[PDB]
Amino acid sequence: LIKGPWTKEEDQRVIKLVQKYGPKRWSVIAKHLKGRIGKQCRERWHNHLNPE
Ligand code: NA
Repeated sequence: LIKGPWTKEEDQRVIKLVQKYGPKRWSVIAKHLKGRIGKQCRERWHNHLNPE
């Protein structure tokens, strides 16, 4: 599956998964999110959820 814009639910899940696995292991994190691959989760984290 392929998803477009991120939902608030997805964002919250990414936050919880990063807490569990660390801001890495993106492939593992992505396995829990339907329609998302590792790089998408990585970019969402660095650009939107935890910006510098
Ligand atoms: Na996925």
